[PDB]
Amino acid sequence: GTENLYFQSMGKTSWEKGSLVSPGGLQMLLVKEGVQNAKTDVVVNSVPLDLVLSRGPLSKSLLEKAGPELQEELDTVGQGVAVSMGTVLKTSSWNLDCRYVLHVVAPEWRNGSTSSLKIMEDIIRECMEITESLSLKSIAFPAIGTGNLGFPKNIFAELIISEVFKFSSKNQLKTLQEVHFLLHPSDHENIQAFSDEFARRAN
Ligand SMILES: Nc1ncnc2c1ncn2[C@@H]1O[C@H](COP(=O)(O)OP(=O)(O)OC[C@H]2O[C@H](O)[C@H](O)[C@@H]2O)[C@@H](O)[C@H]1O
Repeated sequence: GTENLYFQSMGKTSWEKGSLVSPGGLQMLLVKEGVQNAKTDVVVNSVPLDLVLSRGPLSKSLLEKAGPELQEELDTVGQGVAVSMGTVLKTSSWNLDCRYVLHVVAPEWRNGSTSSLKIMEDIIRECMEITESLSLKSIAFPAIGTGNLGFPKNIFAELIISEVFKFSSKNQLKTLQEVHFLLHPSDHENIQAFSDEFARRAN
């Protein structure tokens, strides 16, 4: 579709549809759209420890589109469990076009803490594992961590893309076929970072 970005080839004289396929067959797509318009089976949201969905711009976009039930169901899920760093909570999608939202408590950059890298990578891995376990086909990651949590966008781009490759190399997948990277149309920094990394991988 028209929301599928291209990336410029490293030689600069060509442009390629924003699509990369791992050797194992897992497809990654560069998509320019609001997370609120995602149509994958799963969409990933980053949330604080207290699970309030109206504090960050990403989550707030999801809340407004989905309706107040998203906050209500999230709070329901969180009641029985001790919510901590890295926890993933699943809800239904309400007025969103996806089937499930995976709400993740993502870490602060903390000046490039190695702890934060590891935690973010493991969140990303886990969300894909969950998606496969639910027998679902596709998952959309927006650029979680790159706003209030302060992950540099170039570093986040290579982090998530490398994790998707790694996950694909280590797993035989029965249903998970697509990972979409959802970039907000005005987030020119993320669009560049993700495009640059696709160019590198393709070369
Ligand atoms: N509607 C959208 N669609 C797609 N991407 C978006 C959208 N809106 C913003 N972005 C991009 O979404 C990315 C992330 O922006 P943030 O919402 O700050 O999430 P964080 O993971 O950094 O952490 C902040 C939250 O977590 C902490 O617990 C705080 O309490 C907050 O609740 C940015 O690159 C935006 O450009």
